Amino acid sequence: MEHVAFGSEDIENTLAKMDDGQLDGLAFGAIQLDGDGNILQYNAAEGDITGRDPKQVIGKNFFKDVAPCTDSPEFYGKFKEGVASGNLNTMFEYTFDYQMTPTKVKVHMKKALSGDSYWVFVKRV
Repeated sequence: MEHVAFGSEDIENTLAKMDDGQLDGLAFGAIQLDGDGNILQYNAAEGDITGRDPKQVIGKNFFKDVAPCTDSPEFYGKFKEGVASGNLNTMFEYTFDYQMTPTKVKVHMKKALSGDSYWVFVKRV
């Protein structure tokens, strides 16, 4: 297991070193998005949480295709405000409920160290 705590203030630095294999080692869900919301990486843990196969969702749009739950002012609206501003660091609870058992999660979105990408980190609550 890669030893990184959900919500760590320097998480973006830590994760900058990780390849997709090392990301699968994390104790929580992790998704990397571009500024348009397309999925760049998606880890083994998120898959546990949501049922989705990671390999298959890479390249799809998270807000339009993969995760309609999140197309709302409360989730997407926060994301897009962050991309436009060039800063984002927010943490909230949410329920995922598209084609799955409604599952309550804590979400943390943060801008990545890298140019124009963003992290969504997810854990059960």
